[PDB]
Amino acid sequence: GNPWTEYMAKYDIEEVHGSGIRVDLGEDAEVAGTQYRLPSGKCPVFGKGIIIENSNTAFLTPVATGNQYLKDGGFAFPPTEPLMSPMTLDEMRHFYKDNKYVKNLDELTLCSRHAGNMIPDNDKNSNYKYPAVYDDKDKKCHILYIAAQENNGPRYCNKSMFCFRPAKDISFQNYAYLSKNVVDNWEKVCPRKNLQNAKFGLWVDGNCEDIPHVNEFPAIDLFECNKLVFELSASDQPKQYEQHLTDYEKIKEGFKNKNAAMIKSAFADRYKSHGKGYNWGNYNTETQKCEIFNVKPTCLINNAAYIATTALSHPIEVENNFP
Repeated sequence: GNPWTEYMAKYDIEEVHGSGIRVDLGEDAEVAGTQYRLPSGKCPVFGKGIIIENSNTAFLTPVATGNQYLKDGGFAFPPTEPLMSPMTLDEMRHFYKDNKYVKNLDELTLCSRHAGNMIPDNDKNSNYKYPAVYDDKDKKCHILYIAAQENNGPRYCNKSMFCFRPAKDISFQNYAYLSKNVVDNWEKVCPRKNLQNAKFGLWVDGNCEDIPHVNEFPAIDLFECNKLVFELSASDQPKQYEQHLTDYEKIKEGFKNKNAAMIKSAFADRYKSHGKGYNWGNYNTETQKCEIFNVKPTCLINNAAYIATTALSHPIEVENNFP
C-alpha cells in the first residue's frame, strides 16, 4: 500500500486545519444575544496579516476607543491595566507560571490560549474567543479585537468605512494568524516548511503520479508562489462580499452600521469552506511556475527543480529531505 500515509497527513488540510485559510470564519459564537462569525482553524497561518487600503495605520495598531478616530487605530486589543496585549512570550510564560496546562505550550498555542482567556462584551458564559497574531521578530502575541479579515467590495470600497483584505505581504513574513482552535501539536500535524527538491503527487497503484491537472501561475520566486496559493486558498467569505443592510438595520446603530457589521460579522454555513480549496502548489524554480491544485496530495516526487508549498506554509523557509 501507500508508505507516504503518516508523513502526508499534515498536508490533508481539510482534516488538520478544517476551516478557511484566506478568510477563516468557520464557527459562530453567541455574545450577549447575537451570533458572530469567528476564526476556527486548527493550524497557524504563517505569513498572514491584514492590509488596510488607503489608510496608513498598520493592523496590529490597537483599536481606537472613545473619542479617538477609527482611522488612527487598527485591529488589535486596546491598552489594559495590567497590559494583556501586546504581551511577549516571556511575559506570557511568567503570567501563566502557576497554570501547568498553559505555561509550557508552544509560543503560538500559548498566544491562542492567552487570546482565548479574554472575556468578550462582559459575557462570562460566551463561547466567542478572540483570534491573535504572533510576531516572531519580537516574540509578541497581539490579541485581535476585530476578527473580520476582508472588507473590499465595489459598493463600499470602490476608491468612515475601513477597507481591508488578508495578504501575505513580505512585511508579514514573521506573523502567524491564530484562531482560538490552534492545536498544541501544530508542528507535528500542520505544514510550515516548504519541501525543497519535492513535488506533491498522487499515489496510484504502487506509484507516485504527477498531479494530473494544475492551474499554472507565473511567480518570480517561492515567496510569490506561496502568496498566490494563499490568494486562491480555502475561504469562508466570497471575494468582494458585502452584507446587504436594510435602512432599519442602519438606524438601530448610533454609528456606521456597515462598519459595525463589516468589522464584527453578525450572524453562514453556505459560505464555510471546511478547508476545501486551492491550498497546494508545486513551485518550479526553473520555469518560474506556481502549479496550483485543490485536492489532498498523497505522496512526494523527488525533483530538483521543485519546491512543495501550501497556503498555510511559511512563505520563505525550506527544508531539504532529499539531501
